[PDB]
Amino acid sequence: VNFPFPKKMITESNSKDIREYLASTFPFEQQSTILDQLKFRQENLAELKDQIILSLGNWQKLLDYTNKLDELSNTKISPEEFIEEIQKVLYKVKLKLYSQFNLSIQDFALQIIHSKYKSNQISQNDLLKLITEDEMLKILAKTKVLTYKMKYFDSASKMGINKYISTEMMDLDWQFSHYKTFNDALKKNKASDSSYLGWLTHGYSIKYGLSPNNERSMFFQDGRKYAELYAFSKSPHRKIIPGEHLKDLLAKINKSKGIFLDQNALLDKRIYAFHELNTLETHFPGITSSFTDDLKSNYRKKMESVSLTCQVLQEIGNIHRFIESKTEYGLFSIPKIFSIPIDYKHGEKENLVSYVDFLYSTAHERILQDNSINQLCLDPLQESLNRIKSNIPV
Amino acid sequence: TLEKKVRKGIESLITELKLMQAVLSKVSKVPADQLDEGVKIWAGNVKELSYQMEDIVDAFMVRVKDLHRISAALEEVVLQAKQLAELRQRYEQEMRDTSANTSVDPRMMALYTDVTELVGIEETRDKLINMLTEGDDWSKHPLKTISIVGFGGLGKTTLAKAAYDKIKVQFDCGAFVSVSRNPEMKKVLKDILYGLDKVKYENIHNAARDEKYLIDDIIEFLNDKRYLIVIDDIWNEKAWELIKCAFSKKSPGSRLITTTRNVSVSEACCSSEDDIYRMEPLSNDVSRTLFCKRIFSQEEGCPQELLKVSEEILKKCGGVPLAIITIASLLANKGHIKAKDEWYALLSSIGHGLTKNRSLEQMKKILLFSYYDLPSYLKPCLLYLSIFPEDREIRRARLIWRWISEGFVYSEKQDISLYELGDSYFNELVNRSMIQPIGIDDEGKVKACRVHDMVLDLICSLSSEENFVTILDDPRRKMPNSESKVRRLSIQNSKIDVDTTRMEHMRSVTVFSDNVVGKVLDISRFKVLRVLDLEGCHVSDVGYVGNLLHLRYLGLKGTHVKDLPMEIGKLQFLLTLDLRGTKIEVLPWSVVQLRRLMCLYVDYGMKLPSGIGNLTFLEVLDDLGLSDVDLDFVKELGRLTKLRVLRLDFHGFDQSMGKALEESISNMYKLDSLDVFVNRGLINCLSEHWVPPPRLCRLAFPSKRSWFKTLPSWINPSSLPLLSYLDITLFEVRSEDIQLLGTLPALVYLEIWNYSVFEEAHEVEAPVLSSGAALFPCATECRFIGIGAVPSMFPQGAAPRLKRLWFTFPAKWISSENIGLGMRHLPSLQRVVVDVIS
Ligand SMILES: Nc1ncnc2c1ncn2[C@@H]1O[C@H](COP(=O)(O)OP(=O)(O)OP(=O)(O)O)[C@@H](O)[C@H]1O
Repeated sequence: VNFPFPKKMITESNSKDIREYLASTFPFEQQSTILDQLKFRQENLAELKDQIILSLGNWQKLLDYTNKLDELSNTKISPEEFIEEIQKVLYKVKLKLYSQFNLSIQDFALQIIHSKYKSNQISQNDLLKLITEDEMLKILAKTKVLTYKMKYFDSASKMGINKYISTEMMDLDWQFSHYKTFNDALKKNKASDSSYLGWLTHGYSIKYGLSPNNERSMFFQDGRKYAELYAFSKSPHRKIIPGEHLKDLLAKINKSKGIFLDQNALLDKRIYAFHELNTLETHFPGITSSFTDDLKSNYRKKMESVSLTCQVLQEIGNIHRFIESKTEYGLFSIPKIFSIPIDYKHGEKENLVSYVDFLYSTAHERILQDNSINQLCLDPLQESLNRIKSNIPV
Repeated sequence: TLEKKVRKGIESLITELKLMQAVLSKVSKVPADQLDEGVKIWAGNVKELSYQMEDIVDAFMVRVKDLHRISAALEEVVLQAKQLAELRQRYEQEMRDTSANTSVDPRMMALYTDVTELVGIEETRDKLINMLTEGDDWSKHPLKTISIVGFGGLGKTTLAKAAYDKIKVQFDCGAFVSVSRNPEMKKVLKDILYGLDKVKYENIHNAARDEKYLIDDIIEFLNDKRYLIVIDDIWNEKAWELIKCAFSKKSPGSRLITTTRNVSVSEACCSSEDDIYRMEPLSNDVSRTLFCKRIFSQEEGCPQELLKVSEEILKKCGGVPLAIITIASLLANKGHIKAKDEWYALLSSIGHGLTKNRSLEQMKKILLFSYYDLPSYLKPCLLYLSIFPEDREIRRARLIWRWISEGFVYSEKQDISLYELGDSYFNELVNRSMIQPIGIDDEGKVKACRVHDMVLDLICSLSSEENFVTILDDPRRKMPNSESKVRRLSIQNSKIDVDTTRMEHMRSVTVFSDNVVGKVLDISRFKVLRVLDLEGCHVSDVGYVGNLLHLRYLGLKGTHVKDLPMEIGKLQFLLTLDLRGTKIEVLPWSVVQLRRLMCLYVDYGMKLPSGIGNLTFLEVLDDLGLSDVDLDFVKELGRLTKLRVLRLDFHGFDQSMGKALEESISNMYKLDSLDVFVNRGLINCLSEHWVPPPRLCRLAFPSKRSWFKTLPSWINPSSLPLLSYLDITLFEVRSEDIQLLGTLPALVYLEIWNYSVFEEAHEVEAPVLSSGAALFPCATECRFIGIGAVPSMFPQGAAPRLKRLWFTFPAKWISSENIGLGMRHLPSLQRVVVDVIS
């Protein structure tokens, strides 16, 4: 079906029409909108060993650390020692089914610290003194991308949203909501370390197949890159008169910028170039600031126009992950006690199909139009609009 | 027994070689016009024989079944040498009355050209006038020289004559005198004498006194006068010093001008870099005006359809006011012979076949002058430049390693690294004004080199008449009429004729940015191969090398190589091994078996097997990965006391074993540069009690998140006085650290990072240069990060040469009086922007 643009209007006395339902419903509690509780994880803290005991026969350390994490979950320990207790498993395990449960060991253990911080059980300065640690940055930047591909990548590919997975929009997920503190509290004090951890995170993301390619990545997986990256982050005049190993970086970034500005070429490498250049721009502002080329190519607004579609498609995929569940929510994400049955809900007819029209109207309101952009913005958005209007009744 | 006869023939063979390079060196000196055809053909054949016996001796050397093959080969080669002897001897004649007159100078009538013809010569003639006549006022300043260095025919005698014509009536004497490649000193001095007075010294060319009495005469004639002599085209400065003594008396108000094609002889004059006058190619607009002056009538917009051809061709000349004259005169026989077709034919022809034309060879002699003036052991170095494509930068390190691997560098003094010898060859090529250098790499020296376009095709032709190289280009699409005798092949964009049937003796082969490799070409069929170059390819199949024995150079930069075979130990002879940009992440154990090597451009991602100290001959190592390593292997690094340049990054051994390696470093004394990379930590490697190697120049530090506590004590003007590069970062800062650093002799490059300012709540203080006056005799590049360097460290007489400066400036000091600038310092200290902090 070739559904046209759902022309609507989100004005005063209409934002609270639906967000009020979103202010209390099961989804959107850990999310937000672009128009602008501990028992849930505790039940998984009980379900932590649903199947570990089934195949203990090698497979004993999984249950050995399982009950240890269960003990550490509910027991109250001073912050000066809780980190030492929890790091015993973190610094011990090195690395198919094994890792399928090893990640759940690491992922659930780290969620405790943020939960205690939300309850003011852990001092903020104590958290600061441990987040600056080098190894834990590598632990988190690895476990996030591993956990996402554990559950959401299986269903993302089928919908066709796999090609539009962006690393910098991962905190917006309801499950990965605790990262907001790890981001803002870290950037407020040590802002450089935020770009540092993002630079690492995209680096592991590239080589795990999130943004795969047959050619090497000349921007990541090398400490010497960050040397110049941080050198220009302080002196605002080291790029106008650059040293060597920096003309090379400019030559590899402007080439990708021209690739992005190109029209006919294959699209997957535009996707790869986008997921690189947006990361470098958001973490290292003023690194592709070609003051002459961008103005006569409308690059500054083109990047934002092609960026907004990613969040739009993420929200559409979230709605799809909600409709059929009423497991696409992901393994170890929703406990069976709080599971969602199959029955249709009356509140969906007033807050879901209407909200889709609001979302598409908000998508079709300030995005510029260009034939190159249309292949990047108009075509995928129209495909999503066609797909979203063929499944709501069923 | 049997081997004894072969080995006793080998020395006879090598003597035969030495004789043949003797005679070939003798013949190649003369230009290829005075040579008769018999001698040319004989030389052509003896060169091929030279290749054959070099092949035989190399094969015998690498091997020791084979004895009988070597025997047959040497016997037959002796047979062709013996035959060719009387083939030459059969046809000789004397012809006593063959005295053809010597050729005139090709660039003489060029001196006789119209004054109202040259364009753009202005605003350079005036500048060269007032860079020396500014002292003509108060005409009592001591005499000085101003040399002019250039290349090709960019125009040096022209401007010398121009300055030699305007400011003359204010002088008593003067002489414009030329010098050839092999001058006669008495001839030159007679030339000077006749140029001073033609009356008393009318028939001065007749008398033959001696080299000395006429020198006394010219010295006597130069009393109480200002001469202003100019001498041009002087080569091999040993000539210059003889004339120099003729100017040895005090003479206020005089001076002289010199031109030459070698900068390595101009610095022998004028005792200062301020008096050297570099000359540069003309600008695009002036070149366009000159180009349209000749061909077109008075205006250039008439075609409006070959314009793009015009600027496309004109950039090939670059700025040389010789090519833009030659092509302008060639292309218009009488008013645009035809349109856009011969222009395309000409554009295609350049690079491979443009030189062979009419009224053009009168210009190529002026360029082959430089090639002929080269000594031996340097002609192959220049002719090696034809391999690489037309417009591509060439890293000097690649050239040096290729030369050494080929075998063009050797000596018998045992005091030479055999690598700085290659650097010497490269610098000799550069100072002859015949290669353009660019950049300054991590070695502290030039990054890469570029070759002029028409010079490139000219040397291509010179290498083409023999079989020095072979090029496969689609505008050329030519193959020599003998597939057998091909040694060097430089494959390029052409991907059609990749036939490999008949090159058994294949010296070297290279591919440039082509996907045709592998799917069409086979390398394993080359029984012998000196160097292999495959950088930029997209093939990972290099596992047939075990079938090959004679490789020296092995370049695999950016090749998508996943793995390399375990059978690489068979390559006992090898000099270089570059693996940067490859997918392989662990080297095979069969590198202990290797014996000879000097450079290993490896990436820290890969794993180095234990037993590295065996490679005693190793001379430079790059980007070594030091993580999870046992202490014995760490100490193995101090075993090899020959390494010069080492690059280290690491994440996983910050223990006392760091100090174990720290003193292990001092076991070596051949160092010249070093650098250490580590992430956001205090430097737990270097102690304050550790003697450094005596020779150190660079000592960089790429990391900026890590820091030292303070300035190390072992840095002192006492030890390591050879530094020309600093690159330090540390936590704190002291106003005495700068004072200490100001005592070191050179310190050309300075870059200091203050960690606490850009990472902790600290205010940029103002360090004070307390002791001394200058502390910086020569510091062109100085960088201060997070440290306040006001312009008033000292009056202008502190840093004579300083082009660049960087420091941080608080906004609170705006109302202060410690920023008291406004004067112009001695160096070009007028281009600066300061990072200001609120
Ligand atoms: N502005 C100009 N306009 C026209 N022709 C020029 C101009 N400048 C130089 N030329 C030409 O360039 C040549 C000058 O050569 P140049 O002065 O370099 O000679 P040189 O010093 O004897 O040695 P070499 O040519 O080897 O450097 C002449 O052909 C001259 O006509």
